Amino acid sequence: AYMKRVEDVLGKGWENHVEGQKLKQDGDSFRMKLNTQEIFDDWARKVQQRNLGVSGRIFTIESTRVRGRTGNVLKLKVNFLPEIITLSKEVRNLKWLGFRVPLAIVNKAHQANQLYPFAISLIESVRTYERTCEKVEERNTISLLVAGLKKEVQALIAEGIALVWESYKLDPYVQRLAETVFNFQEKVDDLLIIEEKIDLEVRSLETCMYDHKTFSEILNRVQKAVDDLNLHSYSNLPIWVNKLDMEIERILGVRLQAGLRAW
Amino acid sequence: ELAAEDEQVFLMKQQSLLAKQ
Amino acid sequence: LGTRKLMHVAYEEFEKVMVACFEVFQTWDDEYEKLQVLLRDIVKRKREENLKMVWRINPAHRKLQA
Amino acid sequence: HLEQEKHELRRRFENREGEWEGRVSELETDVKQLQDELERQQLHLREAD
Amino acid sequence: LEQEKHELRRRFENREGEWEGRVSELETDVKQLQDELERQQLHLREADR
Repeated sequence: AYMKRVEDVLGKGWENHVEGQKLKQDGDSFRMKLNTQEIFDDWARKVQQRNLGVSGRIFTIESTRVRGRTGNVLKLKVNFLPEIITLSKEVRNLKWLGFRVPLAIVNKAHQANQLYPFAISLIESVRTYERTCEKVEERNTISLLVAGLKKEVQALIAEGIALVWESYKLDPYVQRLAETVFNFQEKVDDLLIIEEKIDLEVRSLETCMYDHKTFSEILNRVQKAVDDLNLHSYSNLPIWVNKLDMEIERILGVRLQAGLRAW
Repeated sequence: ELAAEDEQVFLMKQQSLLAKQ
Repeated sequence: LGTRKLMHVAYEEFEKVMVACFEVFQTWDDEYEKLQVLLRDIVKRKREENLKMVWRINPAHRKLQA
Repeated sequence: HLEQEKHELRRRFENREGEWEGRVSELETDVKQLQDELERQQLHLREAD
Repeated sequence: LEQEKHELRRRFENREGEWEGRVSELETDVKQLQDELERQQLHLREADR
């Protein structure tokens, strides 16, 4: 564009000008700097050097891991990390400039496209699953009640991992998966909120000093939350209630004996 | 007196790894 | 269909009429596709002569169907 | 098994279709380049003569 | 499943036959364009001579 400006300045005399001879040099070296065939070649290169097998990695849907950290844990992983960007790369080169793009890579990208959304849903389900497990095991009481749903999620996770590449039955598993983890997540969120209301009452049992009406009110509210727990039944709800009641008895008897002495 | 149910995470995962063959 | 009194008649008889008419178009479609396949079969042995086979067909009943 | 093979045939024939679309895209660009290079060399060497 | 499988196999074979036709047409067109470029460049060389 700047060259066009100078082409307008003198027409042809700007070329062999007093300083246009140097402008021409700056432009020529800058053209050699601005080259993309090197990048196109490196792209087709790398993709044809190691992404020849990266393309159709759709079979082994699930893959266990190893993560050298404290304890050296292992996670779950689906095999679609750079491939999706390669699909976008091909579409960009084709619509953008258009080359004699390697047709084999284009058709392998096509095969990745026709199975890609499934993998997206699976990957997000896995990530949400991991996030929920983080929240769950960061707590400890919750495990008692979540136990059933957590086993449910892992039941379908086991049924999903066990199979790899089910060309016929894929979509229903994906949808089942999404709803299970979706429910699961809502249950953890729901329970978290419930528990904190419970604990504000529990931790407030030493606040309203010696008023049976208020005590009664607190308890009623707490078990309203307990019927909420009953409906969407969690796992071992009465057991956790036994725990509650024991500590409630202790806060009660403690407030009692304190007031007993004062009275 | 049931001691109904409770499970793990990492355990189930690597156990399925051994089940992957 | 001009004799069937399409817009006059009740919705039920109209429906039966329209079902049979769509069957007519349907049979036209698939049986014509069979003829397309057979014509390509002959064409593969006829390609040595010409390639002026435009294959553009606007079967008159198109806007009638729409 | 019939459903397995059926879905596999559908997906594979769609892949083959993608290959055909690729072949057509090739020839499309090839025809474009050939026609352009054709006319340019034609008319410019004719005007040179 | 069996019926629809033979139907689908047949279907994709028909569509692919049409793909072969389109590709073959463009193949011949590419051949014609290449040959026209060759003979017209030769006409330009004969004109040069």
